[PDB]
Amino acid sequence: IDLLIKLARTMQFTYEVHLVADGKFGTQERVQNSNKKEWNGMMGELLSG
Amino acid sequence: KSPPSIGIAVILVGTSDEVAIKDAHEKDDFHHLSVVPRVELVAMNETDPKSIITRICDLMSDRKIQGVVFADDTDQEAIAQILDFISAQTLTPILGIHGGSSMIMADKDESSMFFQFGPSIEQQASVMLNIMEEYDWYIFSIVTTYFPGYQDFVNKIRSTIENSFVGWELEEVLLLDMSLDDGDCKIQNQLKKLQSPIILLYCTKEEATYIFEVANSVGLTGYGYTWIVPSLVAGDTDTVPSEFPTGLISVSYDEWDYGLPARVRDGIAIITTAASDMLSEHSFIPEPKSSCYNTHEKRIYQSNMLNRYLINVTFEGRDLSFSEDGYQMHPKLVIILLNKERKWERVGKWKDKSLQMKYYVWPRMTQDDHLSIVTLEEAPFVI
Amino acid sequence: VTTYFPGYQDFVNKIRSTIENSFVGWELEEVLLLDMSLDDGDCKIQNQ
Amino acid sequence: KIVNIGAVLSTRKHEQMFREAVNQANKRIQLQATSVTHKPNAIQMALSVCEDLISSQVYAILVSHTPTPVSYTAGFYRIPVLGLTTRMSIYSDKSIHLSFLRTVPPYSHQSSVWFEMMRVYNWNHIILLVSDDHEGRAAQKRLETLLEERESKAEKVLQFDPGTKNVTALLMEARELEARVIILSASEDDAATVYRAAAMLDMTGSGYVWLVGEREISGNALRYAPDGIIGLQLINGKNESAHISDAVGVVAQAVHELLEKENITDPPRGCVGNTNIWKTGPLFKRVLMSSKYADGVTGRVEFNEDGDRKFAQYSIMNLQNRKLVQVGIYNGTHVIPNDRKIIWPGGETEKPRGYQMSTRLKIVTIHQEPFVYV
Ligand SMILES: *[C@@H]1O[C@H](CO)[C@@H](O[C@@H]2O[C@H](CO)[C@@H](O[C@@H]3O[C@H](CO[C@H]4O[C@H](CO)[C@@H](O)[C@H](O[C@H]5O[C@H](CO)[C@@H](O)[C@H](O)[C@@H]5O)[C@@H]4O)[C@@H](O)[C@H](O[C@H]4O[C@H](CO)[C@@H](O)[C@H](O)[C@@H]4O)[C@@H]3O)[C@H](O)[C@H]2NC(C)=O)[C@H](O)[C@H]1NC(C)=O
Ligand SMILES: *[C@@H]1O[C@H](CO)[C@@H](O[C@@H]2O[C@H](CO)[C@@H](O[C@@H]3O[C@H](CO[C@H]4O[C@H](CO)[C@@H](O)[C@H](O)[C@@H]4O)[C@@H](O)[C@H](O)[C@@H]3O)[C@H](O)[C@H]2NC(C)=O)[C@H](O)[C@H]1NC(C)=O
Ligand SMILES: C[C@@H]([C@H](O)c1ccc(O)cc1)N1CCC(Cc2ccccc2)CC1
Ligand SMILES: *[C@@H]1O[C@H](CO)[C@@H](O)[C@H](O)[C@H]1NC(C)=O
Ligand SMILES: *[C@@H]1O[C@H](CO)[C@@H](O)[C@H](O)[C@H]1NC(C)=O
Ligand SMILES: *[C@@H]1O[C@H](CO)[C@@H](O)[C@H](O)[C@H]1NC(C)=O
Ligand SMILES: *[C@@H]1O[C@H](CO)[C@@H](O)[C@H](O)[C@H]1NC(C)=O
Ligand SMILES: [W+6]
Ligand SMILES: [W+6]
Ligand SMILES: [W+6]
Ligand SMILES: [W+6]
Repeated sequence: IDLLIKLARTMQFTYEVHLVADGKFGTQERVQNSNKKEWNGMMGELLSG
Repeated sequence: KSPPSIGIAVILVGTSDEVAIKDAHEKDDFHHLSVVPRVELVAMNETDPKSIITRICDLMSDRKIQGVVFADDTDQEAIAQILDFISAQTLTPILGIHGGSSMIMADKDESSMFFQFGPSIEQQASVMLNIMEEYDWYIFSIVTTYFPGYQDFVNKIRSTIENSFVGWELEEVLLLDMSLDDGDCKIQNQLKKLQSPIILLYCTKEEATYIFEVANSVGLTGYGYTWIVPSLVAGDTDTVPSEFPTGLISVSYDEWDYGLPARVRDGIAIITTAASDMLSEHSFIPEPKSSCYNTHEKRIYQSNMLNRYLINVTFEGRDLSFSEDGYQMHPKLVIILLNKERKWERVGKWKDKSLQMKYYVWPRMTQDDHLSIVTLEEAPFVI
Repeated sequence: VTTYFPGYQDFVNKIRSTIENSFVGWELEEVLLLDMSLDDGDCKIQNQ
Repeated sequence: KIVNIGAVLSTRKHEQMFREAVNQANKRIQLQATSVTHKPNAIQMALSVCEDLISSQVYAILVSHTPTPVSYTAGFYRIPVLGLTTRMSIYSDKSIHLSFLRTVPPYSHQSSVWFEMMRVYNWNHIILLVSDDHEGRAAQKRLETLLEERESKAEKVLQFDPGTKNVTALLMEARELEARVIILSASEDDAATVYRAAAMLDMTGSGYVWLVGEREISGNALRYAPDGIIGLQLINGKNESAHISDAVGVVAQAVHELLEKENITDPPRGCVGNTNIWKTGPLFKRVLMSSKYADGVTGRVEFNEDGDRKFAQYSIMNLQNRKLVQVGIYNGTHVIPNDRKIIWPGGETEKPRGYQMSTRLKIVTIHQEPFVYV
């Protein structure tokens, strides 16, 4: 958090901090059908925009 | 006026018992349906595009063919593809119940109403993997051609492997191109890149002969190499090419327990049950096109609604339903093995997601490279 | 890579024994022998 | 020694053109021209293929603008088909169309130009919009291929159901992304729907770049297409006569090369009772795929691994004051800007920068014991 404050101090940008929708970090896993590689976790939210 | 009669054309190609077929399709009179089938058997010699298209279109021009039950004695998947095309253009329910018409066709037309009495490529592949589990054949390679469904096959194998704690070893995946010639010895090299003792070959029978020939030229048909193939590779168990290796495991339909008249009767039952379920849910049935020359004008008048009733048929306590892609949901499968007598022998059975093999240990030739070793449980040496 | 042209054994052995008796990290990955007395319609040479 | 070539063409005039091209090939074994016009439907078309063309033992079949029944029917025997004007990507799938070549590139190859255009303008961050059908997915796969042949990345890929008239959701999905460069693949009527929504969503003004293909600047799609759009047109792409001429030259060359070999069998004649493939089919096909004709009326004719025309040239076109203006050409590997200046969709005439960084960056974190207390 303090590091994010430092980054906001150096580079001026507004931030909207939020937690992960799940409880994991970011690991790739198979889809429910058709076998599609999909990341779950923080990266799952980062890749989905 | 009177219970409406739907026109179901039963097409038989080659040597077939029309008597036994008609005696098993007219005897069991069905009154549990809101419609009664008007079965009309038709014979046909040739299985070329023009002959099939002409025969079917004339069969729809003469009588009101609401459904078409198709059967042949050959091993031509092109039959099934042609039937799918006809079923797509005319929006006519077609059921490939036997022969090449029963050979699975992946990625059918969007408006196709062509269903086949056979297991899906994914399902066959799954059965193959189950066989590899039953005899602990964890290390294997896959060889497929450009035939429609190779992608679904390989992807099914991969999807089944990844989500498993079993030590699978997929060494090589070959994509043999049969569209061109093989004078540059590309296929020979690809096959020469095979190291696995178990090879899963996916292609047509005609292609399978060539691939097995080249593999024999390289040295992959002898002992120490076990080939496993789907249904469209073996096909007719009474017709075995010389190029086919002895010890070739294959997943086929239970033709012994599932006879041809039973197949015809089941198909007719499917079309009829679908028509009945449609006439009791929307009180109408799509008018049979009496011409293949005006299927471009009355296209906005023709519908693709019978599918949702064709995909879901329960008959005589048996679930003869299909899938969206056009394959049987719960097919009775049989695992056959090519013996030294160059004949197909049933060595396994697959039913209701259950695999029952004939032998516990797979009968391999006791060569001078195979030994029987005994061990005693002793930690930590033998845990 | 050699053919059956006389000398090829002298050559391969000269290499092998120069290598063997050296404190240098030589690495001989492959030694091919090509039969130029037969046609090359089976693409053997190509695969070598 | 008589090698028949077939063709399904638009008119008797083009038939006479085919005939004259074949006659010229003979002038420059002797060929004879045999042709018909398109049938009203696919079944009649297949039957026509058998009774009129394959009945004369054609080594190959030229097809102009739904070649599908002809590809299926001829492919049954492995008789090669040469598409003269079809650009649909579905004909590039060897699984479905086993022996199909074409003298024009598929729509999706326009992506290569798009890629070169990104090089031509240093667009490192892009949004891709494709229709959720075969052609759209083909274009997506192809561009992702070009982007992951050199680390380049797609900021997002959006897909829409064909025939959907309100695409506002998708475009709002594209507003939230940073990248202001937008690539589109869609049919005419869908191009129209996206252009309309886009404008109503004010995405056609300053800051936004729109890069598109040929279908998205054709016919009705032009009627509502925003100004400053960049698009492509296949050069000679609509001259059926030229492509007939070139196809006939290539096929004649291929026939003669094929007949320079040994153990050549003839193709099947009638359909009735013949269910085996033409044994020399795959080899004849190999010959076409690897044919080379340097002095072609439409430029240099060669085929790639899918049997698609390679080294095609495209006009790079810009819509200026509702008029289509040529701003450049795509050759084989390089973009060439002409003296006519590009007018972009937006403010001024300077090339925009598709990298507008948002001031609000949604930072995400996870509850960890020593670093992030919640
Ligand atoms: C073209 O595209 C634009 C998009 O840019 C369309 O504008 C969009 O229209 C939709 C539909 O009207 C707007 O709705 C969102 O819709 C959802 C879900 O429900 C709506 O549909 C239900 C059926 O699926 C229906 O039952 C709903 O009606 C009940 O509930 C509402 C209250 O939600 C009540 O008022 C009704 O009486 C019904 O009891 C409803 O019609 C909805 O949940 C969304 O709501 C939340 O967020 C919005 C802010 O975004 C907020 O205002 C709401 O109060 C709610 O908290 C929301 O309404 C959508 O907003 C439109 N989008 C835009 C950008 O305007 C346009 O209609 C299309 N036109 C054409 C011609 O195609
Ligand atoms: C279609 O039009 C194109 C114009 O945009 C043509 O491309 C041009 O082709 C010419 C002729 O070869 C090139 O000029 C030469 O380029 C070479 C290569 O050096 C450059 O590229 C290498 C990598 O390959 C790179 O390392 C260098 O830094 C250079 O960038 C030079 O060696 C020569 O001296 C000479 O300059 C043009 O560079 C090239 N333009 C572009 C933009 O690529 C194309 O040839 C035309 N096609 C046909 C069929 O005529
Ligand atoms: C394309 C091949 C096939 O898919 C295939 C065969 C071998 C392969 O290695 C790979 C693919 N087909 C296409 C359709 C043909 C049937 C047909 C003809 C006319 C109308 C409708 C349908 C029959 C052969
Ligand atoms: C072809 O069909 C006709 C009747 O339809 C039959 O008389 C003939 O015997 C058939 N051909 C063969 C080879 O059996
Ligand atoms: C299939 O038929 C059964 C018979 O009752 C019905 O319950 C089921 O809903 C049907 N399935 C679908 C998908 O309609
Ligand atoms: C083909 O059409 C184009 C027009 O776009 C032009 O080259 C000419 O009219 C035609 N070429 C030939 C050689 O006939
Ligand atoms: C071509 O050669 C092959 C032998 O490899 C065989 O089919 C036959 O000898 C020749 N074919 C014909 C049709 O004569
Ligand atoms: W002369
Ligand atoms: W002369
Ligand atoms: W002469
Ligand atoms: W002469």
